Amino acid sequence: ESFLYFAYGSNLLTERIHLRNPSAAFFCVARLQDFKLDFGNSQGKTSQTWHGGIATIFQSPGDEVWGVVWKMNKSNLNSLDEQQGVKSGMYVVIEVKVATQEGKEITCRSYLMTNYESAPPSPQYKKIICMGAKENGLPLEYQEKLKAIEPNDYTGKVSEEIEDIIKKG
Amino acid sequence: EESFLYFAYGSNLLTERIHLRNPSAAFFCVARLQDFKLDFGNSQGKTSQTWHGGIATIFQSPGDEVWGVVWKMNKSNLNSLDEQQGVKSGMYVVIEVKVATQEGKEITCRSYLMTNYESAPPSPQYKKIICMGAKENGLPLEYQEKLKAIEPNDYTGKVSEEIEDIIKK
Repeated sequence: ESFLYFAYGSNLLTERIHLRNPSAAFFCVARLQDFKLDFGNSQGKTSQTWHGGIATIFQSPGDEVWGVVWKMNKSNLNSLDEQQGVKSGMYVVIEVKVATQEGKEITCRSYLMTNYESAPPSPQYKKIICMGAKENGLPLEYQEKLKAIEPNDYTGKVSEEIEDIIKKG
Repeated sequence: EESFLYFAYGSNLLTERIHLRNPSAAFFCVARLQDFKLDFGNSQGKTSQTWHGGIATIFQSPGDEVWGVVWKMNKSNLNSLDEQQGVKSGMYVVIEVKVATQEGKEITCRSYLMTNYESAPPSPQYKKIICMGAKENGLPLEYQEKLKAIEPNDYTGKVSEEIEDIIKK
C-alpha cells in the first residue's frame, strides 16, 4: 500500500514536500547513475510559481544525480502526479532504479520533462533545493555542485509560504 | 497482480516482432495517448545497428496524439523488457502513461521514451515493420495513413535474416 518517490528538485526539502504531501516520510538518500541535472521551461513556458527554470533530468552516461527517496501512501499517487503537472504535459512519470549508500538498489517513481528549453533557476528555487540537500545530508561534493549553479536575474518574490521558508533558513 | 500492461508505439506494434523476445505477450487493446507526438532518432547520438536508422520515441506535445497497442505481459517479464530497450545504456527511460481505448476507458501502462537523442529518419525496414503492425492490430485507418506518410532514410543495405523474413510476406 506504499510506494517510493525519488525527489531531486524542490521536494528535497521536508517542509516543502509536506505542504501538499504531509504524510510523506523520509526513506533514504540515493544516487541516480547516468543522469544529468538540468533546469528548464517546459513547453517553452516559464514557471509562474518559481519565475525561472525548474528541475529536470536526462540520461547521460558518466553523470549522476543525487536525491531523497520519500515513502508515500499509494492513495496519494494521483495527488503527487497532479502537483507535477503530468496532464498539462509539464512532466512525465518515470520509474528509476537508484543506489543507496549501503549498496542497495531501490525502485522509485519520479518525474522528468520531455519537451523543454533550458533556462537557469530563480534564486528562490535554487535556495530551496540547496536547503533540502543540506537538511537531508546529500554528499558534500553534490551540495557544492548545487551551490555553483548560476541563477537567473529574477529579483521579484515567490509565494509568501515559500519566502517564509527561505527566511527561517 | 500477476500481470502488467505495456503500451507499444514502434516496432512492437507487430505481433511477430514483439514475440521474438517476448513470446508470452498477449494483445490487450488498441489505445490512444493524448498530448504526445511520435518522432524518430538516434538515442545518445548512436545509430541503431539493428535497424540502421532513427528508432521510435514520443514526447509531450499538447494537441497531438499517438496511437499504439496495449500488450498484457507477466510481471516476471519486467526486467527483460527493460533490457531490450537499453535502459541501462541510456537509450530509453521507463515511463508510466494513461491511454484511452476506443470506448473511452482509461488504462494505466508501462512504456518507454528517449531522453537524450538526435532526430533522424527511420530505415525503410523499420518503417515497414511499424506499418505492418499498425495494420495487423487495427489502429485507426487515418493514423495508419500518418505512419505511411513518414519519410524514411535511404538505407537499402542488409538487415538481420529475422527482420527480412518478416518483411518478405
